[PDB]
Amino acid sequence: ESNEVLFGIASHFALEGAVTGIEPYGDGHINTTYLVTTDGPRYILQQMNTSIFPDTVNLMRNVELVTSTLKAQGKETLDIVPTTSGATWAEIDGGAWRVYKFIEHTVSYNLVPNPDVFREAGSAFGDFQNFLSEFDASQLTETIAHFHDTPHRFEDFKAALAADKLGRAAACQPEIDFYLSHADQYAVVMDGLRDGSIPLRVTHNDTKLNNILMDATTGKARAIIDLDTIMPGSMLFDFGDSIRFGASTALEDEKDLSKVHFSTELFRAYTEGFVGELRGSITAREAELLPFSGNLLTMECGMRFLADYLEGDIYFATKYPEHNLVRTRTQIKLVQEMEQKASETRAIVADIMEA
Ligand SMILES: Nc1ncnc2c1ncn2[C@@H]1O[C@H](COP(=O)(O)OP(=O)(O)NP(=O)(O)O)[C@@H](O)[C@H]1O
Ligand SMILES: CC(=O)N[C@@H]1[C@@H](O)[C@H](O)[C@@H](CO)O[C@@H]1O
Repeated sequence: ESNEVLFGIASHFALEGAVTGIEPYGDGHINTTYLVTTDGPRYILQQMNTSIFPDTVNLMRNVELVTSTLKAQGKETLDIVPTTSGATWAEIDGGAWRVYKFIEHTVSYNLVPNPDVFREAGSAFGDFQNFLSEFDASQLTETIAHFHDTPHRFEDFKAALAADKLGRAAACQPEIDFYLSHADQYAVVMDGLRDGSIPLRVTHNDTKLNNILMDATTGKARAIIDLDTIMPGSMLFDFGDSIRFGASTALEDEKDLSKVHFSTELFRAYTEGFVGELRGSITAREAELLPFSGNLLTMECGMRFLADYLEGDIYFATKYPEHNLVRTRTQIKLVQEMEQKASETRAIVADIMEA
């Protein structure tokens, strides 16, 4: 948006300083995020993506419930800055906008620099699972249906493939055939949720590493952000998605595949932190599926990148025409290595579950 438009939006909110700038900020793919600089405090301004989250009222109800529950336990979280009339968000000229306080003195990572950082991530999301267990499913309505319903995602992928709107399929047959060949593997968690062998839990559902802000001095997790997808699911969605993003030796959009590897050392570090917090609640069946949850969420995310490529990049923000194909390729490479290391990761979980 133009400066005039953005400064107008900012005037709707109860900011505590004169605005000096509003500039696009961050590595988010979904909403449109801006850093608001003032003569004092900083803020994050977001235009919510209503094509992805059409029910803005229900989304903000969830975010308000979660954050207010955290605040009422004295725990740092996203602090909604209300409109000047007290609302949690504003509809302005056909757009939905919200503001959060900028969480100060933090660092975050798109790539794990050392195992200790990833262990801390495990602890943070493991702790968040315990926190979320205080809610029953009925209090937090789904903001996106079938969100980690991988067979449903696969139906969407197949439709995108058959349509082949842009004629992009010709150049990515190996990637396409990887997802088609693994069709048999996509239902394991959904089947377990449906038959009761996997507990339905309230989960975060987007547990990539850069959704944890860590303190710049202590290195400890300060807050979990990106709260839009909190809804019922399986623990395995949170665990798997964390491994997908954070157990890689490379960025999600690394162009050089020779740099992309699945690290069992990082897998171990995360699992130590995560299971360390959840040892009391994790069932036998959940533990059995911990390694495969990595494969599953990486395949789901990968297929979603490739479907989006085939559809002309309507879902995820991209920086260049082939960006989503570059992204799907890293996810495939990762899964190829998770398959190769399946015995090793099984052993890691068993070791941790005992000691
Ligand atoms: N309250 C905050 N304080 C400081 N930084 C923030 C805050 N909220 C968001 N950010 C930063 O802005 C980035 C994008 O925000 P986020 O809410 O993850 O965007 P999104 O597009 O809605 N979802 P995603 O594509 O999953 O990252 C984050 O990675 C952080 O760097
Ligand atoms: C609401 C939504 O679709 N969020 C997605 C998440 O599912 C996906 O795993 C990630 C990939 O980087 O990007 C976004 O955060």
